[PDB]
Amino acid sequence: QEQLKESGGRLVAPGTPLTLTCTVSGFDISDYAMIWVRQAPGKGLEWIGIIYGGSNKLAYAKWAKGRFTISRTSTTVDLKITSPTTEDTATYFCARGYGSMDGYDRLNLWGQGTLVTVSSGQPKGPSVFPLAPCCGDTPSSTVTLGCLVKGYLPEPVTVTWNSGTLTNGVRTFPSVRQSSGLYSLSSVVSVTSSSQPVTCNVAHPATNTKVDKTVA
Amino acid sequence: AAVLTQTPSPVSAAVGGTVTISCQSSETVYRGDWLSWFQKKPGQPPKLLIYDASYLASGVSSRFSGSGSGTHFTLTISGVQCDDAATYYCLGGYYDDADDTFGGGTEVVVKGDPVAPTVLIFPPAADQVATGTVTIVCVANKYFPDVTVTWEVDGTTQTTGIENSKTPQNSADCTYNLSSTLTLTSTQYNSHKEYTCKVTQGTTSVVQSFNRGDC
Repeated sequence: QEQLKESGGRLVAPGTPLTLTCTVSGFDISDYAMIWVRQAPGKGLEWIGIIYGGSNKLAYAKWAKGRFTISRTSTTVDLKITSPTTEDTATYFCARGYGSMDGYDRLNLWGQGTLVTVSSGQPKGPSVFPLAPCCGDTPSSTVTLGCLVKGYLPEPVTVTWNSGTLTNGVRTFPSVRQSSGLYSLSSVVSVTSSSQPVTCNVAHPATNTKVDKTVA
Repeated sequence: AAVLTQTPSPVSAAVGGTVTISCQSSETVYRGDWLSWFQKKPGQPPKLLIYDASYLASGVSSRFSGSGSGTHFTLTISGVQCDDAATYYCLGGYYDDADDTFGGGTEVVVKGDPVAPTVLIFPPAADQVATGTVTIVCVANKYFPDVTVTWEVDGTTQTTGIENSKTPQNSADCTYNLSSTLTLTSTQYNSHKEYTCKVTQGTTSVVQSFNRGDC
């Protein structure tokens, strides 16, 4: 099984250098080429650079102008962002191409990506608030509950329900960044009124925050 | 400087129908055919659909086909499914790898059956009020086509403090869900009685309210 996995995305202040790593498994980097790409929130995909596993060939996008350095080890390829600016906030993906020497094609293997955030703010774990409806006179056999996950930095957080055992129809909305620099999102779930209570489990790896909120 | 231009976003396609989008390069791609197409959904990596203009990627449905050469290329999706709702990117490859570049993307919106949303509203719990800032959350569930959201507080339209966030289309029924939040200070919040969220879908509106002090 051929796989790629990127790591090292984290929060940095502008100007603070950052190195991302793509770890390969099930094939040899020397037989292929490896390409870095990113996507800033709201913007499109953007090709950054390429390293050929078989040669001394390596190129950066014309616009890079020394903004990035790419290198390898025996099982990884790396991307260093030499002096990050807020514009480099993005998810970075690693991709394998065919053609080890000079000439590449067919980018058919991709990692899940790693998330880089460039900001002058300090990391901050989320506050978690239960969302329950006001409730009317005609009782329902079903109810929709939720959790508001507010004021965290950097993305991402994960939200589960009842430790993963409640998933049917869950809606977790895309995060939005407030003018504070912090992010918020909500997640809601519908369940029979008889099955309550229901607990949202929120985790924020960047601060190793884990919070459960039982919604009443 | 090699520039790729794709069909303007969004493109609408009916379920079961055919849609063709295009990509035009300001100069010839390598060998006249180095042009790859990718599907991109939020939270997921790019997925190769077509490479070298017209070759179907392994394991990809033949409902996807690409054509073109030189500087103009198309991607055609037939038998369109809700699962196809995504942004599609072309990637032009040139003699010098340093010139390689993606187009700006074409978002394909898949047209299912229209459905009015059911709307929910969530007052702030006691613990949020104590922080001095509150968030009132309105949710529009399971709807199509797009909606607009209006907040009214004690009969007065709100113009600030609102943020909206929309899920991708459901891969089975093409519907969206939407979150709309109104943020206020705890004292502002305590100065009003009636909070209303209004979700409008053309000539249809769905309205949901609560009165602070009934919960």
